[PDB]
Amino acid sequence: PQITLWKRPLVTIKIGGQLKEALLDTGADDTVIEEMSLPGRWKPKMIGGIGGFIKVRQYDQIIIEICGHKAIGTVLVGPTPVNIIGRNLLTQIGCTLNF
Amino acid sequence: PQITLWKRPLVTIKIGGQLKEALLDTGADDTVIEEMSLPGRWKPKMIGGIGGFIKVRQYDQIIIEICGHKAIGTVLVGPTPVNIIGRNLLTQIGCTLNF
Ligand SMILES: NC(=O)c1ccc(S(=O)(=O)N(CCCc2ccccc2)[C@H]2CNC[C@@H]2NCc2ccc(C(F)(F)F)cc2)cc1
Ligand SMILES: [Cl-]
Ligand SMILES: [Cl-]
Ligand SMILES: [Cl-]
Repeated sequence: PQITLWKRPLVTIKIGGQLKEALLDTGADDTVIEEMSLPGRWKPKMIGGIGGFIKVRQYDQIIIEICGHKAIGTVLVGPTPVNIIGRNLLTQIGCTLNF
Repeated sequence: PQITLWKRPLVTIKIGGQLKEALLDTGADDTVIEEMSLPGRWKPKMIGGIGGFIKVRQYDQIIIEICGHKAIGTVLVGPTPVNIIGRNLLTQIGCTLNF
């Protein structure tokens, strides 16, 4: 698909058996999801930007379905205002910026 | 161009006759630039980031070139981790997400 940017590029994802709405975010290095349970070990991480930093839990080797495309990678879980699909998973679905 | 996301999508912009580096950020509603001098009056704006909300200065109808493409629009000035080209100007230059 081709997604314009007149509004936020929100999509439905499936993660940990749950459906969520998430933002395709080329400015994010990492994928960041609101509080939920995920399998496996985790370690703490701090991520930041405008407004400062938040503490998140880093889970590795997590599968996410995004628009029919399955991708695996690291997912950070914490008090993010919006669910964010970052570059680490955008690459895996072959997402590019074009102009 | 077509820009992949294996690295941060950093490009050169020109604003106020000066070249700067900026991030093409589909997760940003707005364009936010580090402290600099812009012409005209400004208005107050509050934007929310990953870590919380902050105040910035809003300048309208500012001339800016992004990767060689001319745009004219709203530029916010404030304490941003990096210069951010958000959706307001990504749309002007015809930027889409594709996968
Ligand atoms: N309204 C707006 O225009 C707006 C909204 C939010 C932000 S933001 O939170 O600062 N901001 C830009 C931060 C980009 C950046 C930060 C630090 C170093 C390099 C690059 C937002 C907007 N889109 C991307 C970024 N998304 C939040 C975010 C921050 C960090 C990470 C992690 F570190 F994990 F990767 C993931 C997600 C900036 C502008
Ligand atoms: Cl990853
Ligand atoms: Cl003010
Ligand atoms: Cl604008």
